[PDB]
Amino acid sequence: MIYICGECHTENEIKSRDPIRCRECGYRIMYKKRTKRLVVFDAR
Amino acid sequence: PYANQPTVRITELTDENVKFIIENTDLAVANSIRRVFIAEVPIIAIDWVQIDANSSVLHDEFIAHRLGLIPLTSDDIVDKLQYSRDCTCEEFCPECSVEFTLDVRCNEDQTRHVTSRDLISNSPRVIPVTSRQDDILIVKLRKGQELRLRAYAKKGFGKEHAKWNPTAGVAFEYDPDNALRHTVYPKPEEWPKSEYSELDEDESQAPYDPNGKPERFYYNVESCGSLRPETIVLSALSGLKKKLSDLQTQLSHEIQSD
Amino acid sequence: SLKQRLKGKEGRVRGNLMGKRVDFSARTVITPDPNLSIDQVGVPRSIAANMTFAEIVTPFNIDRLQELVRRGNSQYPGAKYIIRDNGDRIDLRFHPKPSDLHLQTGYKVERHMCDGDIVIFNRQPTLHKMSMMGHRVRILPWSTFRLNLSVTTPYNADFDGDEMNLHLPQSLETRAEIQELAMVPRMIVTPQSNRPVMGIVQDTLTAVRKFTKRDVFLERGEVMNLLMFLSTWDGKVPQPAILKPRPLWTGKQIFSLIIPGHINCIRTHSTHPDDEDSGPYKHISPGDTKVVVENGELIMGILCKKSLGTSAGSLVHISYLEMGHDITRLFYSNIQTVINNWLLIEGHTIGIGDSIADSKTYQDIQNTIKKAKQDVIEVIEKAH
Amino acid sequence: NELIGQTVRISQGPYKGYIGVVKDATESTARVELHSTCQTISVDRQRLTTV
Amino acid sequence: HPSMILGVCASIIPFPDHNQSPRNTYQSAMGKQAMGVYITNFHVRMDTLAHVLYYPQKPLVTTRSMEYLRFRELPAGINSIVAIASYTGYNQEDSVIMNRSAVDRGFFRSVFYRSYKEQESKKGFDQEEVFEKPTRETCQGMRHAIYDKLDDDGLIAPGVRVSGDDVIIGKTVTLPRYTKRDCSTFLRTSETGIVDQVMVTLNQEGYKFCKIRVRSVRIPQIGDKFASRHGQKGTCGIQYRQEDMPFTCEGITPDIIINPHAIPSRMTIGHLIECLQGKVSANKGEIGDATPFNDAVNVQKISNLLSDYGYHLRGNEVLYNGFTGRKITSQIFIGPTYYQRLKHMV
Amino acid sequence: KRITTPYMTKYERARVLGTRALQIAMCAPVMVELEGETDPLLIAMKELKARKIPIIIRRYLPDGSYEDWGVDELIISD
Amino acid sequence: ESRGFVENSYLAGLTPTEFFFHAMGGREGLIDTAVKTAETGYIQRRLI
Amino acid sequence: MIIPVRCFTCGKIVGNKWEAYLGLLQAEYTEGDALDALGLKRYCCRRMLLAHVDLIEKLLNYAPLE
Amino acid sequence: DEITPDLWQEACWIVISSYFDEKGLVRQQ
Amino acid sequence: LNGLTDRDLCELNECPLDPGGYFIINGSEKVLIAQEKMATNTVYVFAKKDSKYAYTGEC
Amino acid sequence: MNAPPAFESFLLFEGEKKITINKDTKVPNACLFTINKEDHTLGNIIKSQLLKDPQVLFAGYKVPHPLEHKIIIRVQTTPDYSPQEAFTNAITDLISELSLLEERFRVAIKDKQEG
RNA sequence: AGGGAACCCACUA
Ligand SMILES: [Mg+2]
Ligand SMILES: [Zn+2]
Ligand SMILES: [Zn+2]
Ligand SMILES: [Zn+2]
Repeated sequence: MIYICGECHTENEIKSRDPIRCRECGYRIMYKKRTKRLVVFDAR
Repeated sequence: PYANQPTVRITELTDENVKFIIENTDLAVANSIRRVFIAEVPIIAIDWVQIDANSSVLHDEFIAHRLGLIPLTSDDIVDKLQYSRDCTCEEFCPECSVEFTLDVRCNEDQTRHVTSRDLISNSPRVIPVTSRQDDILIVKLRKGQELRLRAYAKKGFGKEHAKWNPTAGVAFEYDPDNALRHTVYPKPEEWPKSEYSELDEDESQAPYDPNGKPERFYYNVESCGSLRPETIVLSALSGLKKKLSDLQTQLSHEIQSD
Repeated sequence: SLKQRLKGKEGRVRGNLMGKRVDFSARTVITPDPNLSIDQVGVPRSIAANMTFAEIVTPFNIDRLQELVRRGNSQYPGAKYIIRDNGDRIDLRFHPKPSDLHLQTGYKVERHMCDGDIVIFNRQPTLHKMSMMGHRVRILPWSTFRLNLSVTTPYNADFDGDEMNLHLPQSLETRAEIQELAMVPRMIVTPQSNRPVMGIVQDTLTAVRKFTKRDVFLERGEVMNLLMFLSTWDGKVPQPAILKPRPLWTGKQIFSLIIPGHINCIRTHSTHPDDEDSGPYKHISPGDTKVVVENGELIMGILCKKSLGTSAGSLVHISYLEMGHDITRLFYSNIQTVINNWLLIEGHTIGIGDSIADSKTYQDIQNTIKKAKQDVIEVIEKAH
Repeated sequence: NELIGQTVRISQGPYKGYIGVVKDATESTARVELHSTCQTISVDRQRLTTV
Repeated sequence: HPSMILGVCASIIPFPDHNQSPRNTYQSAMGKQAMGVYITNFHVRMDTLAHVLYYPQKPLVTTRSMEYLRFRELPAGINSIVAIASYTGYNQEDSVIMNRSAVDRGFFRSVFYRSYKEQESKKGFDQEEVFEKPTRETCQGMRHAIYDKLDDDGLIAPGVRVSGDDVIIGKTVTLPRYTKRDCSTFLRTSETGIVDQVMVTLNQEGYKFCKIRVRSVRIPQIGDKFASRHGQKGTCGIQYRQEDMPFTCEGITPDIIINPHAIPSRMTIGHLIECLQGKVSANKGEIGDATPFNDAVNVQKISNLLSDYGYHLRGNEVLYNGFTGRKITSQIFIGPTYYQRLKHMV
Repeated sequence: KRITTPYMTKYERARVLGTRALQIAMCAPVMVELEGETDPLLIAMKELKARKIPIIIRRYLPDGSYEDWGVDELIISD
Repeated sequence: ESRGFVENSYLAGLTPTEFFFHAMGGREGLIDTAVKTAETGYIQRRLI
Repeated sequence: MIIPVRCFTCGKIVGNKWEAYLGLLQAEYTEGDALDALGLKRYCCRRMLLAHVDLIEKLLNYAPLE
Repeated sequence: DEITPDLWQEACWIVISSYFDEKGLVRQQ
Repeated sequence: LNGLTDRDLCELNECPLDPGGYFIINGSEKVLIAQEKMATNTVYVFAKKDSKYAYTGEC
Repeated sequence: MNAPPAFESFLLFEGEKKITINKDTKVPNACLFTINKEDHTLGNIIKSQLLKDPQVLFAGYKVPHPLEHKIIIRVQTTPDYSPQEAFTNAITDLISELSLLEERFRVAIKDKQEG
């Protein structure tokens, strides 16, 4: 799974049961990437 | 045979404006034409958006909403275009929709204005109106922000959504001197005269007409850009005639059914 | 402790026995609807698709209930449960086997709320017995409860954010007693003050005052448009009050068509002069301020809250006491529907120019205020 | 059911082009929770194609 | 300055000394419920309830204390074209008729953000809550929902569209062949929307802890509460399209129609003066000054300024019926008034 | 020798209509001829208008005694 | 003017002393409602 | 946050006029003269540019997560 | 010399501004 | 955030228009409402509500 | 949540009928035309064009509810003339008038463009 | 096909 770091904005690939921490800067607030599922809006 | 015999006088015709006068018709006919101007003239507007990437500060439904309100040049194409519901295609095709794409990434340190110029259509006829004045600003991008989306613009009219309304301002009026007393002014001297008033400056109202009826109607139809302002009126008359023709066909079927 | 469990307004007796949470109840924001009758409530489809009524299967209605069962819970005009004779339930939300969709006589089908269902409809605080009234359900496609504008006066409700509750009677006995005891037309007149609880209100009152003035004349198309909204119209256009030069009907003729039966009533307008009844023009009013309804026809007079409001002896009160609750409900609905559509022609506004007096009037106001301040100064000097 | 949880596109009728997710499906009709609106519509499966 | 006796929420009221005082109190109450942009960094914050208007506008008619409240930098409301008319009877008893075409064009449209927090706690050896995607035979108590929305970490991704029967966080606790039971969290019933952001971190105790923001677009409905800056609150009674609304001789239809009966008992004359001053400011290009105690601004000056722009000086216009095209007999008071969308949606 | 009112009260009308509607929904024989009616309440209403409801109202006096009034014996008012 | 007679109209606008005195007067109605609801409701409950 | 594409009341395009309005105001135009120079004649369109608060400039000060 | 009345209305809202440049609105906290 | 400019506040994803004046307790923003009270060290003379005391001082 | 779809104002669903004629028995030679998925745009012109007919004794239209999309046109004619014939003649005259208006609009537009 | 209680605060009519 790919988590974008909060402050350095670099993608981190971590597995399950691993602590949340950035590989580069050590910052531990990370966000999920946008989904690859097909998103569709009526332009309304 | 009680049909009216209405006459037309075009007083002004520019690329965004028709000022015309319809005489010798009814108020109901004039108002129905005015309502069809807003609600029943079909144009082409974006109604299907998928967003592959949106790193902007505006969310995805925000961008889709702003894309739907961008007018597209629907002249001579919306007539030969099918409705998506009435089309036999599975998802979309050139017979019922126009495909737009957008792929803008900001890689510079100044703000990138993603405008309607960045909307790229596969149909050379149906383009954003400002791409044919500045361009309609969709979003602003900071460095590292991206907007990548694919849209389909179908045909529809203003009765469904206001993005398919082809007009900006339908100015409509009749009896500019209040001869019919349809409105009653408490102080007639306090009221400004209209553009079409035929009164001298000392008068405030026309003398009351007891036998009069609304018989002359002044229009200023202003186009948002999708159609030429005369094309809006011609398509409105055609659409109202088509609605009455379909109603007469169903009425004939109902009469012969009984 | 146990005493704390029992005592208080949140205790067992008052919080769980004298009043308690109930099933089959909805609550949402109320919005106006002048196109309903007084005994109707507009109900959102999501509330109606969620709240159910158990209908006993009979050979009279087995086919309709079978169709409702076949539609299921997903599509709205359908059903949620099937209760057999022995009492076990078949849930139609889990798309069960078609052997479970079999309906016999004696079963119960918990169908969704439909048009015409009787409900008790309520606003807190429930101060008197017109605060919980029976309404007929009308399904309307948006997320609000909808009420006739006359019914807002017994409920003490407006539409600035009021939420109201809707309880669905679950049996035929309770539905029947709500229909025979607590319907809105049956609750028009209170026993508290022997006067109606609801009258014509707001826009309908202002435009019926503006409508029954003496100089209100309607042309042929306007009269036909107004007669389109008169549900008790017998279908014949009356002879106009003026035939030549132009055929013109007055608003009194149209309201005489609205007035039901042969109501006889005498009221006065709010601007009726005190000296007129002792003058020479008492039966021919110069200002059209004595309201005379005779043989169900508005002979003369401008209607207002003194005639169409909640006061005793009014037109709606006499209409109730002479014609009955059903005819009075039709009277309320017809007044609202005809008047609100004439108000599209006449219109009614308020502006900053209605808050401005004449310059001489402002001078008189200033002179009166200055004289009063001088008088207060003189009284102060006398007391000092 | 093999349609529940599958993303789907309405291909016929007045909802054509809308993308949704089938919350509940039967042999005749399916409840399609629409991505574009705040509602779950009920549409027959002959008007549906699987993305 | 004598207008400095007012607080934060009473300093946005235009002409508050032309209103009755309880209506100033009511607006001060309802200025806190008005939806705009509550703070600039709203995209980072996992507020449990957030409301952001799409197009908040600064008022055309402001007070001079609003410069220090930063109301023109974080505004809450839109300048509506309000006509005070009795149209079809759907605005009676504190009710509002909005324009459906305007609402389609983005009028008072907002987003509502929910945040859901969940901790991946470890309560001894036996109880161990774990963020994972539940499996139908491993987990007991799975709620017959679509668990395929989640990823392999048990957390949904941003962009996935969700409703009240959908899981957003998959959390399973070990049970002391059912080795664990599902203790996942779902959206609230009758809620919906699209997952906007998913944030994963460690809490103070060092366990995994996630916050999920889901946005739902709120289009103004029948029943949504709208208030002017004068204590004139009301729900949307009905929405008509642009061809159904009444219109001026130049084609201007009101965005909002309110009842004339909301004025006289309430005596909110500052509402009418705000409409007049907004008309003058829009036709002039200025921003109207509505500082409470100002002798340089009265009704007659605004009326003369309005009559200088080819309008009736008292703000009335001849509207035509949207349905039939006939002139409405009574001329209608129409002008720009600052309206606010309150959080009380239906 | 019956001292109670000869009119059916509104509560008696409501309960008789509800009980007869429940009986008709539970497939009781109908004492009146019906022309295309499905709702048991409308059938009970017509059966009350025809003085054909087979129900006896037992009215309790405060001393403990009662009077049995047939529905056909009482005057239907509203 | 000192003891709270507002000599202006709502159209003319209130002077600051008149504004504060009108606020003092209008606060009384809100207090009267908010403290009379409880006593009135208790009276109604005992009456019932 | 950003200038609306359409005027709410009538539907005139006002989304292509915000940067031109800012450039005209930078050219020492009065706001009424700037609105007159942009073709905004109805006061419903003039309030769209007059009352607009460009919050997207303040939103673009924060760094993107990507 | 002193502030004329015609110059007064723009003067007071200057000094009020100088207040809110200095104190702000949450200075008491 | 003391003395930081608007750019420095925006680098920290903090709003320059945020006035502060609150605490962050367990991630929740808590504001302290100013509680009013009688002033201390001052002599106040009241009339008690028909009690055994006609007048009472208080400090 | 309870938002009707935007196409429901003008699209007939399956099993819905465009126009239904019901002869009301209150007065002779009167009919009610219930037209689904229509609004004031057609009701007003049909009512006015029927009012232009001297053989029509009553012509009116109404929308029973603005939240529904249904037009009721009540037409009463003279006994030697049917309401269905009056409705057909009104629609025919409206179509002829609109075609004449469209052709004269094209002529006037060509005159304005050419000079 | 449904594992919380209590208290506090804010608010709606
Ligand atoms: Mg209320
Ligand atoms: Zn990092
Ligand atoms: Zn196609
Ligand atoms: Zn505009």
